[PDB]
Amino acid sequence: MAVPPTYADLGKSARDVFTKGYGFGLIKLDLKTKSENGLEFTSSGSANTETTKVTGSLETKYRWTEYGLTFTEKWNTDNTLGTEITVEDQLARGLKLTFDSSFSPNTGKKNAKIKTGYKREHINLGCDMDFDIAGPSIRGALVLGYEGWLAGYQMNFETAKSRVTQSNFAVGYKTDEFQLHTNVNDGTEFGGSIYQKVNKKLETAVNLAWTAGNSNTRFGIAAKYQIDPDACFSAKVNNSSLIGLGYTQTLKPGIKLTLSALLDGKNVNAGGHKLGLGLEFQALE
Ligand SMILES: NC(=O)C1=CN([C@@H]2O[C@H](COP(=O)(O)OP(=O)(O)OC[C@H]3O[C@@H](n4cnc5c(N)ncnc54)[C@H](O)[C@@H]3O)[C@@H](O)[C@H]2O)C=CC1
Repeated sequence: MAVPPTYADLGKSARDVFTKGYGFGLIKLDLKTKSENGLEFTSSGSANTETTKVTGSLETKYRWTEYGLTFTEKWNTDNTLGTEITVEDQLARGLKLTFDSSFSPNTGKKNAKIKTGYKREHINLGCDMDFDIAGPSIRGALVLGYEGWLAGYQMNFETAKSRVTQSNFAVGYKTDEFQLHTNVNDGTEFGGSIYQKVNKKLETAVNLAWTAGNSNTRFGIAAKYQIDPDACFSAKVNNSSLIGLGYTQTLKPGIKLTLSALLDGKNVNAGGHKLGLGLEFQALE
């Protein structure tokens, strides 16, 4: 109702299609369920059939009061276990406090991190600080919002030293029927994305990145085509003459099936084709 998502509108649609599902021939699974009772069940994990590579994770979240109290816990059965709590200032509207803590199984290593930021209807900025044992690091992320213009800046300051450890920048541009999302990884990595939707049922997306220092440029094109039902067919391609295809269609009333396939014409004929399966969605009534 107040202070809409600006950081998420930096390039979610672009990165969503740009991040080609890693087709390792395995099966992914993800189900999220939230209710107005403070109880939130979040399950995320993957399983490899071709090879013995299956790992599942369980995350417990809580949702109390619309925009009041939120808790996020991430515990892995095989991986590391950790939890986090988020509280929204009642009197100090806009003040958001999130405290997370990581813990290793049968290790004793405990990591504490505190995140404090403020969200304004005009702009949303937040500062996070991760406390480590070998060297604590700070992660700051500030997003600016403008009528039609969007901006986002996120970088981490190197506590162990007197300088920044990592710098990330991203620009968001919203237009009538045009959407442009740019993003650069530090002063050494710079890239951009351009999404154009056609009048008809044809969506177009573009994403490319360039590594400063060398003349190596990488670009990719991905489009989406809706058939009619709950099944949509998407296509993608890499500058390396790579043929990509992703089919997203819902199966059951709560879970969606996502298919991905990558064919590298570089040796796809004298080699093989890549396939990736993964189901993601939310469990509701
Ligand atoms: N159209 C395409 O994208 C195609 C891709 N491919 C293959 O995909 C492979 C690359 O897969 P990736 O490693 O995933 O490229 P990738 O590693 O660049 O995917 C991650 C990218 O997401 C960006 N990003 C933006 N916001 C993010 C966020 N909030 N969280 C995480 N990441 C965020 C990161 O800057 C990063 O560049 C290429 O080798 C190419 O052969 C294949 C065919 C076409």
